[PDB]
Amino acid sequence: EAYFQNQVETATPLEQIILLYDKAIECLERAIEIYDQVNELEKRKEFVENIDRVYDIISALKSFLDHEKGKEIAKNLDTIYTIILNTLVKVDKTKEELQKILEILKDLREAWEEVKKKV
Amino acid sequence: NVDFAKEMTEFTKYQIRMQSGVAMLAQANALPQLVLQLLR
Repeated sequence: EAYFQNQVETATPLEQIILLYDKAIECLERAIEIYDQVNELEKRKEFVENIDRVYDIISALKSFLDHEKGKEIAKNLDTIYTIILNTLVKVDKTKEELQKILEILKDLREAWEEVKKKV
Repeated sequence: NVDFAKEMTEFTKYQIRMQSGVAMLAQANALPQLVLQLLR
């Protein structure tokens, strides 16, 4: 797999949204993979770095929402992202919670992709 | 909640699939430098 950051400058606006999902899913997958290992110093460092990136990306995607023309898609999107964001800051969030976020991000990413191939 | 979001998404993914044109106006408004930073 190619380094994501290097794809920005050949990416359409929609490909840029997908690249952000790709990155969020990859970080979320890693945080889930090491969730049980967080009593090792490094694994907890890694885990928090990754939840932070997933947060930063999801909070970026929310900030890109056009509620004017986006209409109801915008509003639902905002609603899903806020739940994710609110989960991700839970002190006591669980592995299964993160798994369901992962499932959402993947279903949404695949939608975005379907829209991509129609364009 | 995440269960709620989950239920949303089963619908929302259909909104996007079906209202492409509005999906894009909704979401594809990224500033290129932010994307570059989030992709480090």
